[PDB]
Amino acid sequence: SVWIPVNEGASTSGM
Amino acid sequence: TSWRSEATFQFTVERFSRLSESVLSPPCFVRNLPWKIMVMPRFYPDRPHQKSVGFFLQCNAESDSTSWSCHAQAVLKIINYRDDEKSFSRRISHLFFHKENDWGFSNFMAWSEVTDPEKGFIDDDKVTFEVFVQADAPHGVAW
Repeated sequence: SVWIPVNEGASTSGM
Repeated sequence: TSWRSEATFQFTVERFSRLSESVLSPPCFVRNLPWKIMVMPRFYPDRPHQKSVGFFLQCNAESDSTSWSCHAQAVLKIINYRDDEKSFSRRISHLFFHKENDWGFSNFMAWSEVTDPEKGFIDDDKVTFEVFVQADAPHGVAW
């Protein structure tokens, strides 16, 4: 089941 | 075809336990742009016991062009080899361009968990990643 909202904890890598 | 609006592709990292820096997949074309999976170990000095798998989707990084952009949705998934119903995924949405040409999760999962043979993600020291990318038509590519 897919529940966690889009982008939670998302970012660029910084690379 | 290169211009397709969406695609799913996998990337298997062998000798996963020995990974020290980013490893990149070959490109996969969606919406006439190349996409890659990037995987790396990550940690922060204030949490040296919480090393993570960093898992990113990378768009058109071989280009240094400041003109291109492409908005995409993606599902970033690590495949559970023991039970395909126990795979783990997290969703993203991002405008890709030169300054932000990758997007994903520095702390996707704990390194200790992905590499734990009892958890079902690793086999013969191989871990398989998958991205389902649904991209919009890019701008700043075609004249």
